[PDB]
Amino acid sequence: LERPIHLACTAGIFDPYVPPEGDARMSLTQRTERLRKNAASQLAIRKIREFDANFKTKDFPEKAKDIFIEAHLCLNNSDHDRLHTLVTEHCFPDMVWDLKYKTVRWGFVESLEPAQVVHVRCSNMYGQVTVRLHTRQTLAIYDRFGRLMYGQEDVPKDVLEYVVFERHLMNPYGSWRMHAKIVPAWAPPKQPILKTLMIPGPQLKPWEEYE
Amino acid sequence: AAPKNRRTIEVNRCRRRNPQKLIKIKNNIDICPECGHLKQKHVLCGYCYEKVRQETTKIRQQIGAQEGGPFRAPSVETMVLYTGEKPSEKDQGKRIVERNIKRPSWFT
Amino acid sequence: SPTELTEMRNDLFNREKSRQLSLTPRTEKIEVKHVGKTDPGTVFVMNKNISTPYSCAMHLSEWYCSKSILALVDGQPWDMYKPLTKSCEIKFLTFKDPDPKEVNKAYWRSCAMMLGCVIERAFKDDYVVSLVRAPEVPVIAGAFCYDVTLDKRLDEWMPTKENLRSFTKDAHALIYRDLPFETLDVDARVALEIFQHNKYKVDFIEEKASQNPERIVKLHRIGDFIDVSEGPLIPRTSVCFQYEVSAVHNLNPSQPNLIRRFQGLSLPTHLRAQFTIWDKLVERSRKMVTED
Amino acid sequence: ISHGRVYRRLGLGPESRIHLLRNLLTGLVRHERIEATWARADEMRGYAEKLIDYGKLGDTNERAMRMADFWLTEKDLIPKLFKVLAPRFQGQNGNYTRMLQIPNRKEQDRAKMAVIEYKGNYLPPLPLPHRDSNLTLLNQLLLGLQQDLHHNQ
Amino acid sequence: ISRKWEKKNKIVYPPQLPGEPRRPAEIYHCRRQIKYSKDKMWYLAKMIRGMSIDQALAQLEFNDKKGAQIIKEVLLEAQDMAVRDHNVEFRSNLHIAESTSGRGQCLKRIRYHGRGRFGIMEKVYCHYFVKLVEGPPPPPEVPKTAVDHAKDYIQQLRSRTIIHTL
Ligand SMILES: [Mg+2]
Ligand SMILES: [Mg+2]
Ligand SMILES: [Mg+2]
Ligand SMILES: [Zn+2]
Repeated sequence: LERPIHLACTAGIFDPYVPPEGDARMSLTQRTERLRKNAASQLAIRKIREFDANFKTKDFPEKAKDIFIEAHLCLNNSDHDRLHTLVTEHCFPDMVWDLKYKTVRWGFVESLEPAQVVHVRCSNMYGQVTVRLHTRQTLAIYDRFGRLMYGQEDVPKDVLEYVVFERHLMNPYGSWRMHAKIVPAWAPPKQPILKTLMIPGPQLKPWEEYE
Repeated sequence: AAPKNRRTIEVNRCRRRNPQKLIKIKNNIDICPECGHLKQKHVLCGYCYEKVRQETTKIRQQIGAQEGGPFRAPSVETMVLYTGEKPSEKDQGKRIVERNIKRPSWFT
Repeated sequence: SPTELTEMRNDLFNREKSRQLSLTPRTEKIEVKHVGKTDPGTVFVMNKNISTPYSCAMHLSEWYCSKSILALVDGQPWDMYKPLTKSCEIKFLTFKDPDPKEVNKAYWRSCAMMLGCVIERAFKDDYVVSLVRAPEVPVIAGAFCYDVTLDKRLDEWMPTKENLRSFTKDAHALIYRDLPFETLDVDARVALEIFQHNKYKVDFIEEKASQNPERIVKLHRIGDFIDVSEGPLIPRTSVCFQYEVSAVHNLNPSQPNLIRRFQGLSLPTHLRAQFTIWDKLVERSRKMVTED
Repeated sequence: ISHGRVYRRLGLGPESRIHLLRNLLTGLVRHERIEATWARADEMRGYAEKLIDYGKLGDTNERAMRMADFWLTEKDLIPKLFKVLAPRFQGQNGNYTRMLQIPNRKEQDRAKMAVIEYKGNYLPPLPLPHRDSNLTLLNQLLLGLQQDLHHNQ
Repeated sequence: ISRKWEKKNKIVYPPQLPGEPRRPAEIYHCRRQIKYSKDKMWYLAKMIRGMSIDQALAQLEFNDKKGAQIIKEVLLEAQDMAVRDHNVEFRSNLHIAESTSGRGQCLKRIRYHGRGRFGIMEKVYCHYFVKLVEGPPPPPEVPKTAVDHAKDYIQQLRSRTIIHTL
């Protein structure tokens, strides 16, 4: 390629922060943990300060929370133009790919507990901030035909998720955009699809025999 | 003799949609008990028959190697044995064909 | 009035259905594995207490739906329309299986139940017909038997040939309706309430409740008609194709209450009989049947 | 008007019919199971049955040897006929060959196909149509009828 | 050329309200440039009209025509996309609402004749369309009874008016 292909985001998370088992409670501690890992993470904050100089962990959760709410609300209207600004190119296909020919109704109920920055990293240079969000939300997806396939029309369920935001520090026009979500192994399973599924068994030619 | 007039689509539609010219629906189609594939009542299941012949080709292929040439058919009865089987007393003095695979469950 | 009993009994039947249907909140997924010879290894991810073996057949193909009369859930016969309760392995039984013993019983019981439904509505509302029992008779006996006690006014009237022909006409009407055999497993209390009036049914319910460790009793409904059952039944009444009410025989030791046994024969659509063969079997179905 | 005539018109003529049939018969004796078009297999079935009868006549019979010589073009098969197939079918008076229809041919001519074999061969058994068991609903009712008639005189 | 049949699977209806019958799913599928006469394909397409998916497949499996395998392959693809992409729960719960054949783009060639004469032969192609609708096949056609015929006759009598007068 004569012209190098341009990437404003990097697939994956630089260091996948491991949430602590039992973190979903009391809905300090994790506040100390970012302080405890300051050597690994404060240095990343220091570098983020140099290129930004307005990065304060105290106020980022409010802005970080705001992006999360607005980004999902684009799904209802299906305003992809707005959503591209809100989320990175890595995040975009995951959110939107399987929602084609479907309508999603998503709303944000009051947040249970305050959002907190939990882990940040840096690598030309990219900076990723992991945020912890506990909130009650509503979701309902429909077919081409308007039939409900997932979720309950209107009931609030409490959700605890860890969302990674990212920014391209070098670019003058870079911004903080939702990048990925880290799922804890201890997380409870999500609600199942309304319909029932058949998982086909092995298909056998006349030569073969079942085992 | 050549047509005196073009035939209209109204006449033609009556000729080619007459019931005599339609495909008859078949009432003899049934599902096979063993394989679960479709078959006609009076005809052998094609899936099950497919298993039998492909095993037959394997047996016949082994026969060809043993004979080694044309005009070498035995004058004694033939028998097929699968790995883990030995000729019985009644099997004495009969050509034995040896197959690497195990005895098929359906074959006895 | 008899019409009132149908209404009240139906109301109690519906109330129990809603209570059990409401009893299960949300959707919980149960994995049920196909263990049958055909299409082996398929796993159906179904919803608990809602999906039925017929729904599993729907996934595979229409041949399973049309040809499957019963299901083996964890080695036990299950009604095709009875909601599945837990993760299990499932197998579908047909009339043409090598040993269709369980299928034969279910067909025989269902046909006996259809006999009871016809009898109840056949007679004039003036007379009082009480269903006593449906004796469990082997298929070899040559007919399925339903026992009934008519009013003392008809203590010595016997149906004529036209009367018996009238009964079969009602049975054929029931078949044409194509009514599914609804299923309920209910505790003694509700079953007794639905069948409080009929002393014969009450004692039968007590026996079939003592037998099980709990008080669960099987209830089946065809349209409005409701009855207790010895076990699983046919999915629908459309399975029956040939039906006959052969004869009625008075049980001699019935001076306190004249009990009349109703007899008939049936064959499914899957196993139809030729004209002459059917007649010969019908003639042999007009002879007394002794439960053994 | 072909009333009463017991042969199909096959091949390039009457002689060609015999040779086409003879080739199928030769293949049948060698392999004991042959696929041909249903019509041709039906035409050859009668010859296959009669050949076994000539084999039963015996090795020393002159007419049998001449008949076997003509019909078996591959001459190694003649010992097989007299010493393998004929001994096998000693008990039977007929019905040595089993013929069944196979699904139609997937070769753009969609020929009606059959499988013809000699009974008792060593090959894997064909998937024959198995009648229903006595345990089925209709059979049991008939079995009940049979018992009553037999027991009651 | 137009390709509107493919586009029909992209229609998105708004969410249905709770008090409304459940809308049946519809799946549109086609195979375009089939080397086969549309006149010949009509008969195969005609036969399966109105049948269930399984019933249509069974009839097609035992037809000797070249077009039967083509239609069967299209039907199987339509079945898979119905469950895979169109939220159809049960594979068997489908019937053929529409099945028809259309002309394709053809090629012109030369048919040689006896005396240096020729003719224009056509190398024919055809299209095949199907719509699969979720649910059991609609109930079969019921012929009019004698009473129904009599009722219609009497209505015609009762509709008579005094013509060309006040
Ligand atoms: Mg003839
Ligand atoms: Mg020429
Ligand atoms: Mg032309
Ligand atoms: Zn088979």
